[PDB]
Amino acid sequence: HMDAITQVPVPANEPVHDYAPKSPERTRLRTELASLADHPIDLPHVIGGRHRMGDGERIDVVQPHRHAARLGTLTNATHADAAAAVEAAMSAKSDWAALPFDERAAVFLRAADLLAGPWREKIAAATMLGQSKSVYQAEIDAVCELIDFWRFNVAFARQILEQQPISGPGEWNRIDYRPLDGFVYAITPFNFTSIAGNLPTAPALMGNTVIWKPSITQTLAAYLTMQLLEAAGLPPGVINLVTGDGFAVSDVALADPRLAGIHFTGSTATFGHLWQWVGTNIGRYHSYPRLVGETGGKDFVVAHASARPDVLRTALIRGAFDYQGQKCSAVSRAFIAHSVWQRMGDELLAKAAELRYGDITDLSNYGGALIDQRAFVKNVDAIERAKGAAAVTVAVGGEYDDSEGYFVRPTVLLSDDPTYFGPLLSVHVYPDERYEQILDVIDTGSRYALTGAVIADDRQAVLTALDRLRFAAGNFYVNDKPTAVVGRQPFGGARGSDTNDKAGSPLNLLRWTSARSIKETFVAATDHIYPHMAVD
Amino acid sequence: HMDAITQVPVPANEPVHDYAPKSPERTRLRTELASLADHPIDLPHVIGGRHRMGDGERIDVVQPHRHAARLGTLTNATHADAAAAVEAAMSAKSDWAALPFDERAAVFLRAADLLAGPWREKIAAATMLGQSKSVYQAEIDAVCELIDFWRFNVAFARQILEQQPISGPGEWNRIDYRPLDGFVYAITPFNFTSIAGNLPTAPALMGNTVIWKPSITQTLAAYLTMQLLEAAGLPPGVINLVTGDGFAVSDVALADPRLAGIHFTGSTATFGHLWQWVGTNIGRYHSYPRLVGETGGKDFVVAHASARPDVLRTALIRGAFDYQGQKCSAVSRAFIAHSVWQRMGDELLAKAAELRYGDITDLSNYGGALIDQRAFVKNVDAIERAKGAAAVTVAVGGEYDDSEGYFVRPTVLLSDDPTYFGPLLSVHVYPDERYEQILDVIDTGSRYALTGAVIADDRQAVLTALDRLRFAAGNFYVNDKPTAVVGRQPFGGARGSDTNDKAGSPLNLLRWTSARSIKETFVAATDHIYPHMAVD
Repeated sequence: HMDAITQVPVPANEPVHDYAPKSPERTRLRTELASLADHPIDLPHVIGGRHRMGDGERIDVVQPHRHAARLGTLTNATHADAAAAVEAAMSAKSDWAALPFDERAAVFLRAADLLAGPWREKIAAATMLGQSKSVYQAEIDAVCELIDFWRFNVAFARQILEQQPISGPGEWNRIDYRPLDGFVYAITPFNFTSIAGNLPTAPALMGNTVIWKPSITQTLAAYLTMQLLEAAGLPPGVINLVTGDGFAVSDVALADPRLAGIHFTGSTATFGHLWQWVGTNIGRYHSYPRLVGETGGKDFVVAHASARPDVLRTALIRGAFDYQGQKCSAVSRAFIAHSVWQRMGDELLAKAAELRYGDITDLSNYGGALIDQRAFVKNVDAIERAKGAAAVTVAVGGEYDDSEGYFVRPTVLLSDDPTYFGPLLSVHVYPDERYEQILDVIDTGSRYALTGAVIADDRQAVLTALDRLRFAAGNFYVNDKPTAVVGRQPFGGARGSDTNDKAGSPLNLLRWTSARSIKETFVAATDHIYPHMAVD
Repeated sequence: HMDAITQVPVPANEPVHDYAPKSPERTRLRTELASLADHPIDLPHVIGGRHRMGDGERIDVVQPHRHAARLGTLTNATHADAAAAVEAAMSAKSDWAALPFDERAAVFLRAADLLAGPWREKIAAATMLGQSKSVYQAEIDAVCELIDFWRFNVAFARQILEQQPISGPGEWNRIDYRPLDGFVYAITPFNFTSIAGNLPTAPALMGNTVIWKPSITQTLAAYLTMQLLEAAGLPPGVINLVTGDGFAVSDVALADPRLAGIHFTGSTATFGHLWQWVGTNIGRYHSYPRLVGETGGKDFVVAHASARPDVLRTALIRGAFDYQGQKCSAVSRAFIAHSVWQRMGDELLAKAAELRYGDITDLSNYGGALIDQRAFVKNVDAIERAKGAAAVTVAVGGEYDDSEGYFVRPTVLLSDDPTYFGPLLSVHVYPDERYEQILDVIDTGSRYALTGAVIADDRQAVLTALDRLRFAAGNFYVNDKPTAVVGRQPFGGARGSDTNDKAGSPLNLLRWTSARSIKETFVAATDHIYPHMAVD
């Protein structure tokens, strides 16, 4: 019980550890890698706080960079598993929604500190092993970004709660940010353990309960994230983790009239299917279900003649080849001025040829393998089309081999013509004086453009890019790679999309509330007659 | 050209004039009433700044309280009219979007001052004549609320523009609030000239262009609102007014791939149809169309035994019978403690019997007539069912006559059982000690509950209501009628709805933007190798 107007702690971005050779975090990390790799586990559903395998098909979760080494085994959620998860959520709702905001918020603040200290290398290592991330890719995602989501969302939520109306003479107006009426269904992708953890927790923070269907290949880190939340004090049933491919989960969840929302990040196909199904079942729902999320895109970089060669080269390598090109937004297409290409083209090809992809438990590797067979098969396909296509030459890489892991080499293609996820970069070399025409082409070809960059020291060039490409991409970068930290690079989304409300601003959290106005009038009228009515 | 970080003027609610007998605004108002009533006009489409009648069916717009007296005549928009309106919008876009925010904002600030002074009684009178509003109902809507929308939206927009991200060391992050990519389609209802004007102008403010299809019976005030905006400097084609029933407009607009959004306020049926059509055509649109709006609901009032009788009586009269029960949210259902009913029941019935509905050019009348024949017919129907129903008694009123105007008398019904737009109030008298059970019943019967009130001096009672009915209604009032001024009673919406983004907060304006992040890095990496990669 309390008489207070409280403040939350002030958030700041969690520092990124380097895991350099003499560093203690590197030691701790090795212990965790071994411990997860040597001791594979069951990966169960977590329903109403009960950890339980179910009766559906058993599916192994392995190291993509070494697919014979198993990490755990999960069961594909059945209809009964899903139903139980929905009921556990509905059943925890009332006690969770009744906790004051500060107590709900403490759960996520505590989770963030646990992740920052004692659980840090455990969660990073699980992300490395199951998703094939280098320790760098893991630290910025499973650690820092997830910590920042939790600490910043607590702060964004608190800021929201104090957005209050004007009170005129004689009255008091107030706004109450209620949670939604039923359960929220969260569906998370493979490539980010931060997103996976944020999607179900952001709505939880606001007083909602959740079913969470993580991606199969991310399930080791998802399960450890669940345990972490439990250790932070998350009450049983507020978030309920169902494993597998999600088909039997959606069957149940999209048919329940209590579905209040879906929080999704993944492919546009999957999003479209969800969107259709909800539309088809719209008559059954107590509330209009809120569909909130994010899909992919591919990214361009334009280099002007005034671009720095070393900056461009680096931006292209990291941008195309960090996490094997599997970030929600990897550089696929680069457009480089001819004279910049003369200065850095060979070095780019040379460094890509030397770039080491392998087992990420060897920390000298730049990166790992693709996530699974499907991904491998899509990349082989794309490389063989590129070999067959007249419009395109394989300048470096193009090799692949799935016998140890799902490995595809960093590949650079030269295309003459300026018109999936994987380590493929297409480069088009354009004559210096055609800068602006290249900006038009990009603009004209920009349907699923998520991010863009310009590399240019020249201020006029930068401004022309910012201008002409204003509507060609939702996030635009200058003299760096186009690939986003909480609090710093919010919003975006692909061209034509309705995604200002995605993870990373207060707008996302509002989607998990239904605000009401409350007006008290102190001395209201006691005669209904109005002044204009008097005679005469 | 400018070097400045500017501020907008600070908004405050426009004061409501009383039009009392000696007042100069009353004189001015009479001049305007005569001038509009004596000189009926053509009511044309306004497309690309050209005022033009079209070739569709001619439809008279009359005084509902005196339907033989015509006010103007419009033409039902054809497909060609609609197409021309779309093209005029697309064609004005580029110059409007390129105006700096302050210049776009000046248009609406200027409009607001014109409305507040020289155009004031002209727009109020047009709202009185065509929509059958008393001068009070007109002043709070066509004048004050519309002025407040414009001045507060300019201020909300400015607040939005300064929501900016954190910049870490070595970088500069910024957010750009872009307009949307195609045109916005605004569709406005009969009962508020403020809403009618706000729906197309709010997105305009953010840099968008618009087609506006006002309701037939509101078209006189809509057309004068268009002229007002022209006088304030709104460039031709930024908003394009098409008259009629909207069918041929929707045919064209929902089939155009450039449709970026719909801004709607009206019935749920109409909303549902729009929503289906857009869903059906979703594959044709360049952008995902944003559907933003508001629908109706009906309102409850609960009186606790501790309620003030004079306050309750007044709240019920005004709440049920202001604007003939045709506000988006009129009181329909009241639940009154038995001992409060003993003290004020007869007076309520007596005052409702004496309440004067008539020609609103007679300023002694409380109110006017229903809006049109359909409305009249729905109310006759509802009164005849109430006569036929066992569950319900007509205690006062129930009379109707459409021979001069569409007049229905204030009607109070007593229902024994606690389970359209018009002047009908249903009253259920419950025993004092069953307060909380009545709160459950209300909660249980609350699908399309838009607002609620409690009348109670007792603080425990008030708090119990706020609690138990937390999720039963989106706007809740204490010791007043449940019927909202800009800046003071935002948000709300009906139960289960997704309408935090409705007119009256900054959230609405964000819906008419697509924010992008822009990051400049000053000294980006020139080596792609990461620290963890060093040996050993």
